[PDB]
Amino acid sequence: APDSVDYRKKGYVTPVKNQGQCGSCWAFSSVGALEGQLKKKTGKLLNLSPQNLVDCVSENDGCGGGYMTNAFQYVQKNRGIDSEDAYPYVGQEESCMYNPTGKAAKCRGYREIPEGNEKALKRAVARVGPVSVAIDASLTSFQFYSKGVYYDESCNSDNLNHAVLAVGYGIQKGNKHWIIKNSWGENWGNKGYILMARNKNNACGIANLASFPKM
Ligand SMILES: *[C@@](=O)([N][N]C(=O)[C]([C][C]([C])[C])[N]C(=O)O[C]C1=[C][C]=[C][C]=[C]1)C1=[C]SC([C]([C][C]([C])[C])[N]C(=O)O[C]C2=[C][C]=[C][C]=[C]2)=N1
Repeated sequence: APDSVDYRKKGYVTPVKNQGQCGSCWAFSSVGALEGQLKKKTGKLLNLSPQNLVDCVSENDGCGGGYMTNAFQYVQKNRGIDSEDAYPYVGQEESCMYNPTGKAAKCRGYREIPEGNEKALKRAVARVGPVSVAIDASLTSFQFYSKGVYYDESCNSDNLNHAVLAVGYGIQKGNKHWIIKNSWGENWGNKGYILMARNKNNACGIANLASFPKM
């Protein structure tokens, strides 16, 4: 696999979104994974509906947390997911209002990456596209990230509290990393992004819960 790849430069990633005061991290992370696959298979790049997921996946808790896999399976069974336009983001749980007329994509299941395996995670990013991952983002260092390849020895790999999206990987001054897309707005980190340490004993549980939709 390439020693470096940036899906943002491939046109696989939509603009940075902002979840606001709702624990919809999982939804945004799932939508991001679906978005990349939609781009790869059809060549079209549009914003999907995280709100569709927040309101409709009964296995997740909406603004109270959830898992990407549940969101993916929901999309398989539901046979689709609305476009951002047909189901805009409001940042609050409400009744499932899925509109079939607005369906912009669907998926046929998902695949999980071997837990703890970063090598497995890299190979997937290289040949599949962006991958939904869960990390520990509870540290003040993280919240205040701004430059360089992020790392903090206090980061717990067993405290997976924020689902994010892995849009690539590379190396910055002899420092391998993952190109991470966040949903805390464009004014957070580096344009809503963060470079996190790669191949450094699973920094923040980066490879503990990685998965991706299949189309
Ligand atoms: C995230 O939205 N919520 N966490 C989860 O969904 C977790 C982790 C991943 C997704 C697996 N899921 C989980 O635990 O599984 C099911 C479950 C749920 C509950 C209990 C047990 C099990 C998340 C991360 S950060 C965040 C906040 C919300 C908060 C109201 C403040 N959003 C936020 O900070 O956004 C705005 C913002 C913008 C700029 C700067 C700072 C903040 N929610």
